[PDB]
Amino acid sequence: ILDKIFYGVLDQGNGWLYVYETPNQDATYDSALELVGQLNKVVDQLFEKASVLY
Amino acid sequence: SLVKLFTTNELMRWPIVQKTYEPVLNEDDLAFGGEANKHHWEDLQKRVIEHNLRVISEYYSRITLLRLNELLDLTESQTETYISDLVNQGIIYAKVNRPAKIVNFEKPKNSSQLLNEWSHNVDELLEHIETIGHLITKEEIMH
Amino acid sequence: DVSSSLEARYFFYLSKINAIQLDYSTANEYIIAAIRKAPHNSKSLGFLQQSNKLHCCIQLLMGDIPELSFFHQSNMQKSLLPYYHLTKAVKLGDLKKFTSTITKYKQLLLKDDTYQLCVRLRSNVIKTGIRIISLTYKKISLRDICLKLNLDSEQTVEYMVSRAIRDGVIEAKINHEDGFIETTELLNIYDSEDPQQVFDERIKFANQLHDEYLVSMRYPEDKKTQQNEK
Amino acid sequence: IHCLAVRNFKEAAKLLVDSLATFTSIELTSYESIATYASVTGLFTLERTDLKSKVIDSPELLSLISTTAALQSISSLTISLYASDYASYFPYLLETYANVLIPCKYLNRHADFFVREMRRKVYAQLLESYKTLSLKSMASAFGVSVAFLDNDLGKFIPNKQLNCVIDRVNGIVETNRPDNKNAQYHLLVKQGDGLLTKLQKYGAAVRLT
Amino acid sequence: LIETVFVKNIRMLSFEDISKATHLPKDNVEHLVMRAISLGLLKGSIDQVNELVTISWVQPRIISGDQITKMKDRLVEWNDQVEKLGKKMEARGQSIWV
Amino acid sequence: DAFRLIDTGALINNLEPRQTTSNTGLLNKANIQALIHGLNRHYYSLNIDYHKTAKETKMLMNLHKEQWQSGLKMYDYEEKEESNLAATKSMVKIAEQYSKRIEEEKELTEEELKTRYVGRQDPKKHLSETADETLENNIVSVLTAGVNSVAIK
Amino acid sequence: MSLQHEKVTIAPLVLLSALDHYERTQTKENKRCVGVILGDANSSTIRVTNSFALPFEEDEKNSDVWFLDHNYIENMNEMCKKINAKEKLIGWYHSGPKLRASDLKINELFKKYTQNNPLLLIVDVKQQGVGLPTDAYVAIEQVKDDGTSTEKTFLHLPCTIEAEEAEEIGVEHLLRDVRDQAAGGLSIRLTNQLKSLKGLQSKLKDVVEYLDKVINKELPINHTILGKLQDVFNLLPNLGTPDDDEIDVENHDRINISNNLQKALTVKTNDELMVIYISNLVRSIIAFDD
Repeated sequence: ILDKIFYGVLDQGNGWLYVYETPNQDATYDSALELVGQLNKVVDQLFEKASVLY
Repeated sequence: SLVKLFTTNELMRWPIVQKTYEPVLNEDDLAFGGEANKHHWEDLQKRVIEHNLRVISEYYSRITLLRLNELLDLTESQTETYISDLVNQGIIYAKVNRPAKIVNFEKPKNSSQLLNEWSHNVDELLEHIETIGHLITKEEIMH
Repeated sequence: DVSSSLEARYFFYLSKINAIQLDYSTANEYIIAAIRKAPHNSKSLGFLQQSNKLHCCIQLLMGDIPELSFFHQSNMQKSLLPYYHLTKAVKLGDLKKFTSTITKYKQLLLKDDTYQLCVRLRSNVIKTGIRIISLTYKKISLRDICLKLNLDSEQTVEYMVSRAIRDGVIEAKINHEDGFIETTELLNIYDSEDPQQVFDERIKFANQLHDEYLVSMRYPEDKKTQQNEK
Repeated sequence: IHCLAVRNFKEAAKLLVDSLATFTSIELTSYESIATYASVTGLFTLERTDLKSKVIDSPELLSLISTTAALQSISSLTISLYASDYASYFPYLLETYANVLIPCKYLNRHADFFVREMRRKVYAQLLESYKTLSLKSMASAFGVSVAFLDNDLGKFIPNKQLNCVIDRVNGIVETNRPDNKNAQYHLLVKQGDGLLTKLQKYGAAVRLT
Repeated sequence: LIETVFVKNIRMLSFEDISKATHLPKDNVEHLVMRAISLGLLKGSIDQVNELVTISWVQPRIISGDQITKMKDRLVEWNDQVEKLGKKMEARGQSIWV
Repeated sequence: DAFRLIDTGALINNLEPRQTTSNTGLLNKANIQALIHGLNRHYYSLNIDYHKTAKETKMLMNLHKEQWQSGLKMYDYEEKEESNLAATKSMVKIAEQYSKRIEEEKELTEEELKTRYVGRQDPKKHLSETADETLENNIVSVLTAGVNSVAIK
Repeated sequence: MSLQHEKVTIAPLVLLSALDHYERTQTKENKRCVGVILGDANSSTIRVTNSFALPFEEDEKNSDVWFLDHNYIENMNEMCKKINAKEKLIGWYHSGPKLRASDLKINELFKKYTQNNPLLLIVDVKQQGVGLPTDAYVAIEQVKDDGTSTEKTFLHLPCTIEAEEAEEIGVEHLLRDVRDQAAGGLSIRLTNQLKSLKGLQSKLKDVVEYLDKVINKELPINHTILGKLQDVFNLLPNLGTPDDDEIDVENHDRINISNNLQKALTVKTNDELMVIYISNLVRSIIAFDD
């Protein structure tokens, strides 16, 4: 399970084994993470241009 | 009538079938009679028990493991082993729960699949009403 | 037409009055406004110290607990020394640490007339202490809280939580026939409708910065193009 | 060794694995010291999957085998984490403090930091693969007692940096770590709150002057 | 069985509701549903563990004065949902219809 | 185009100016060199205008029925996810091209900056373009969605 | 005679050709112009390219008496091939305003010409409708399950367009409107949404009074409409399903991309804020010097 090579969780509160094949994550939503990162990149250099004005 | 049982999905259990074809086809050869071909009568009961599972997969999305034992006329131990073999062949997918509250026949749907169905349903309503609307006018004229 | 010093001052004043009225959420927004207008200079140094004193105080009043980094990145450490001892105290849950801080530095706090605001923090140790214990154990006996925070009977501790969840600080509820406290958080709010509400707000926040961009961009442009310099 | 002296161990880790492939014995401390530092940092940054592939795609580390007291202790500790048996982990956690962090010039500043961070990491991996644990089975797992464990946990869970809760009535450890899309949302909003903030200040500032 | 699902707004019946109406044991109530779908009179999926039958198809059947009115009502109700919304949207974004 | 031959005697007499009486100026050719050889020495062309009715304008315009089925139909979301996916990957690349330009941008003459520190193909404008064209795609998706929730429900 | 029929696609030329033909015969003022209609047929979608007028007289006291020049048509078809040798007879247009019960007798005569069941294409000459201002019908003879004999009756086929490269560009060439009934910008599609919502409202209302009229205006039980009405109810949405919950989780997703795309715009506009200010900074010096 640490390998994440089938999926599933090991349950010792009852002593069962859950096996899953369920959808997990979201690709479209994943790429949003980089896009905020890219917008945060651009403004650092914007603000170097804006300290020539103050 | 022998092939009809299996070319449709129907409610059947092995002792309705057993009763009918024993006095008939033990007097015929090949797949019956003998002491080696009643291990093939053994094999038929497995297939009937398997066929019940195929029907129940299609119709029931979830049924209780307990009820299911009644249908197949088997104990809870035996009912499980047969679900496995049918998943092994790759005809349906299922997941059994060992402490007996559900066995689920389905392979759970991807998120995108769910959403596809709900869009299709809406589109079809719009098509019908559209055509109906043009046909009301006709009905005033034909009356 | 106001200068940006005037605007810095205006927001800082609000934060004072609001904090006194037991608004800690509006006070927090405005004190950050006041600081970002102000320069970094030693010209502005004393304006910033009083502002930072109030800024730490608001966060302990909420249950938010300032950063340790914030004192270390500034060279404002020695001025802010009494709020640094309060920060560590509320976080850990230690009343004994807290009581030491307010006796050690009483005189300084009372000079800035922020001592009044500081005594309300004896409450937030206790309430922050119960939120840490509800995080750490899903279900937890009443007696175990009494040992940890150095409080009285379990009946007393029951009363603290009943009041504390009226604001929603603990976000648990008490079973008095089952004898534990069971918290209500088990996240997965992305399966609820909550993010919908959130994204809307950020979008409108962006729209507002667009508008301010429009009026301001052209008004000084307009003065120059009219003015003869040809 | 400079990243090692500061708290940037993501950078140090990349450098100190490269020092195995090429070392230079002019003006620079011993090959056994450079091997020890690589192990220390590798455990810090990398969890099982990444860590196992690092010391299996590192043949140079292996030829050196443990030939000094500092090197044992860290090298044995490596095995126990990525093998998913932390039975030996807890006694070895002491030994590595004793024989690596205190004697070294570049880890004595981090002596206390290291043991704080690592105590989280080892527990997390067990909690990841287990939807539920018993405090007793988990206590046996490390080689610790039940009550001792709760204390260490009671530090990590409020900063909410380990994501677990402990039923002390039932005795079980539930794991409320989201392994779904809720996790991705928890990343995103704190970045976007900051995005909003960064533009509010830079924009407002240029209009005024 | 086909009649009940059709006339209700909802497309699910408890098995307890089937038990009363066809006057059958709970064993045969489940079998009645199976048989109906095999016949292709109703389509859907069966929960034995929420004890629902959830329908997605009804086979077209007779029209009668009775049934004519039952479908009419459902359209008025759904007409109200459409009508009042379009007014919400008209009042909103008034400046932009170009 | 439509043409009309000019009489034999007239071309010789140079009654080309005669042909430019009763217009106010709308001349514009769509060809020369084959067109212009016949035009001087044989014929004088006429302009063509087009005539319609207001009924025809609707017929010409409607090549769809999706003007009362466009608030109850739309695309499936799998394609929208393809388009939105592609859009974000692109905006990251364009943001790098745009950061590179604004390393400077204080040296006189916009055009020279765009060559040297690549700002060619205007990545500034390019990023804006992708933001506008995807921002409109989503507003449609919503307008079909909300019409369905409230009309039906 | 083929029964091969599903749809009717209509050249824009037909609609317009029939509009003028009506007024140039001068059978108007509740007097019909009926002409032949030309195109491809023997395929599911009936493809209508062209139309011509036919000499026609309409007794207006009795629409069941008319004049049709049968000879002429044979003459005309020879000329249709010159134009295009895929034009053959496929029906006759009616000039609206809608279907009539005198149309079946006219349809009869048009069976000596067509290799497909004569089309009735109602070209509305007033331009009413919420789609294309055409209805299409075809006459089909079918038994009725109610207990009465075999009738010939007009079943509707949908109206649609498709067009040749030459025709489609000509359409735009003539036209000059930017069109609020097709897509375009954001505002243009906002007009389409409001209309579509109101289009459902207008049409659903029509079904309410049609069910009532069968039992309170004594229209007959028409099984063909009501079977489709029942399949609307089977495919109709529900509530409280995990299907309907997945919709909410997808609302979150797409709006977040829009949220970030909006925020992305704002970065860009704040740089133009800053560039103009660099333009302002230069203009200060020039002002001092003069």
